[PDB]
Amino acid sequence: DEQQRKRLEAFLTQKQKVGELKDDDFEKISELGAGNGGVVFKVSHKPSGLVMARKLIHLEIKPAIRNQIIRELQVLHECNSPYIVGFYGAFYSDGEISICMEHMDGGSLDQVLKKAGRIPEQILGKVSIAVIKGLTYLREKHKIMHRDVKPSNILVNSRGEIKLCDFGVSGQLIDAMANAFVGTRSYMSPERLQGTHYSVQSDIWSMGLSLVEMAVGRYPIPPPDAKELELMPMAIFELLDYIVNEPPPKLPSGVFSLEFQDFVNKCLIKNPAERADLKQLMVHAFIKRSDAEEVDFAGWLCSTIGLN
Amino acid sequence: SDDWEIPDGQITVGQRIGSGSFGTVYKGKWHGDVAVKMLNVTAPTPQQLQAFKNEVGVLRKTRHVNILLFMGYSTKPQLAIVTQWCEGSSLYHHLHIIETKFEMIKLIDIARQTAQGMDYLHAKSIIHRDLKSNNIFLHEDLTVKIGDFGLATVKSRWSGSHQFEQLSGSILWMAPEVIRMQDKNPYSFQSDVYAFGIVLYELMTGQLPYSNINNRDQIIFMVGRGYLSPDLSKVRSNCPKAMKRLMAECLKKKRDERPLFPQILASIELLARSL
Ligand SMILES: CC(=O)Nc1cccc(-n2c(=O)n(C3CC3)c(=O)c3c(Nc4ccc(I)cc4F)n(C)c(=O)c(C)c32)c1
Ligand SMILES: Nc1ncnc2c1ncn2[C@@H]1O[C@H](COP(=O)(O)OP(=O)(O)NP(=O)(O)O)[C@@H](O)[C@H]1O
Ligand SMILES: Nc1ncnc2c1ncn2[C@@H]1O[C@H](COP(=O)(O)OP(=O)(O)NP(=O)(O)O)[C@@H](O)[C@H]1O
Ligand SMILES: [Mg+2]
Ligand SMILES: [Mg+2]
Repeated sequence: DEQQRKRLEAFLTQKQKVGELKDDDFEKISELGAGNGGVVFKVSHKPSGLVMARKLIHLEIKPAIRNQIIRELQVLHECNSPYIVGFYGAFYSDGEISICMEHMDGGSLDQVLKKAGRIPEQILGKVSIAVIKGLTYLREKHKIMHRDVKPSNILVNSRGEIKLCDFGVSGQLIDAMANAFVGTRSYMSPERLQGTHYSVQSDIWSMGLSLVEMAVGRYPIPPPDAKELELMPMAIFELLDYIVNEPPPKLPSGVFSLEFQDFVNKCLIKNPAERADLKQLMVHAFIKRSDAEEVDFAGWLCSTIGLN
Repeated sequence: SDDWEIPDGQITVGQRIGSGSFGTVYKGKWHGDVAVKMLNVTAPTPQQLQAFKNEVGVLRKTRHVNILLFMGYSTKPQLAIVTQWCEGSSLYHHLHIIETKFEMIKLIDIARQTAQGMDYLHAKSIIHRDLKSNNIFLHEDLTVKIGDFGLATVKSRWSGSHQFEQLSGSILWMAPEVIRMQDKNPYSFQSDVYAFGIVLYELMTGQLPYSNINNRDQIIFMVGRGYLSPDLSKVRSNCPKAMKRLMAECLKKKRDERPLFPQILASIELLARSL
């Protein structure tokens, strides 16, 4: 619309004030988070006073591969959408790949989930619309696909925005990442666990699984206990096996509307072809309804976190 | 012996080196350069602590030319490990970062010394649990030194009196039975022999295994299910046939078919003579 066009053109304006990104031009403010991959600090770009989020990936890779990663990362300059976190620039210094992006004062929906316990269906509707549009912008305008959709990669801010982040754009960066320590849980779709990406549908699975987790406030693999549900340490290999050879998770039958339940159910069909694509989800009953609802997301976020 | 504990004010912790699977290493001073790894279990339970002390007692009595010395531990600031500091780069840096160009003689020799040290560890009934090129240093470019061996009590944080090995570390060297984490104690001598087999794959191919799979969880599931195996076609052309056959024996899916290190060390020395 218009407010989105204002903010997009305003970000490009502030982005032009940033020239070559050097390690000395940054002053460290506060730590934002970390995880199996890197660490993110809130920083201030002294040559322009802009406050940015700077992720630091420490990879022990041959330089030739590292240089290709930096080169491939420059595609992020072309990703300019209100559903994609703004990108300022990526470089390499002191043995760490630094990727500077816009600061989202709301954090990741992973942190918001902990602060909130559960997230209301009314809010997840708006989040679903944002994620659906973000994946759409990446699929059409760039033919790239996220490949890592989860609550930790959905960012939000006080201005009510919901943007995607940490989406797969550098092939070499993915290969280097492949040699990492095992995690504790996986949002990977079953076809990716047994094979390779099957178009945007594989991302839709992860979106669905993230919605179930955020709706109930608990990673849904395995599904909750009989009385753990009325109360509203599985091995990593057993989780991956459960995702492949066990029925997909679902929402409780009495707490959430039928449109929402059917929405996540169409997102979690184990066969990637039967699973719903972006075109189907965009006009689903739950999305149609949640788009007409006038929900104050910014107010809910600042309340959940504790801001005014 | 008993109290292998290092007090405070004796370890000059220096530049932060890096973090691994169960700790963060700093270069500290302590009667010479040492390697201080700040364990992740900073708050240990009295049952876990006593088990950690007992294992430190077993690791202190280890002395082998291909083994990094274990100098004890400390608990003043936080629970940490003090081990011999090693110059030069690790095997991982040579093979996959620096891309050092060794000859087959030197490569087979690196495999021999590694088997030498591993054979000593199993001789004292010590399961490494984390054998990989990252834990193999080339002191002075010549001798091999295996590190980060043992320490089962500091890996997999406890609940109170249990230590269910929450699978941690790099997945490329994990044996299938380890990936599954199903039957009692997956970490065995054969699980180390498998990791050694993946190290052999490193030495004989110059690549990490599964060069065409860039999905961490896909490798976990497929390797644990017996669907994925290191592609042995990737072995260099100048690699001895006997070496390749030994590598395939170490990587057997069923752990009961993998050889022990006495036989492995013999095969490596035999094919080193006939060269
Ligand atoms: C085995 C395996 O999982 N491979 C894998 C699979 C999918 C993803 C990644 N991947 C990743 O995990 N991260 C997280 C861990 C830090 C990334 O930040 C990350 C990243 N950054 C980034 C993205 C967007 C914006 I706007 C700013 C940014 F800085 N870009 C550009 C990537 O192209 C990839 C490919 C990343 C790795
Ligand atoms: N641009 C940003 N603005 C604000 N917070 C951010 C930003 N980027 C990352 N973070 C925070 O940094 C934390 C960790 O970053 P990240 O490396 O993506 O780990 P992760 O996504 O939580 N899990 P993983 O992908 O497995 O490493 C997240 O939980 C976010 O809260
Ligand atoms: N004794 C040591 N002397 C010198 N450098 C060391 C020593 N131990 C570890 N390092 C280095 O410190 C960094 C982190 O080591 P570490 O915590 O052991 O992670 P890792 O070896 O890569 N994986 P893991 O050993 O299973 O935890 C790496 O760059 C190592 O090469
Ligand atoms: Mg992320
Ligand atoms: Mg090591």
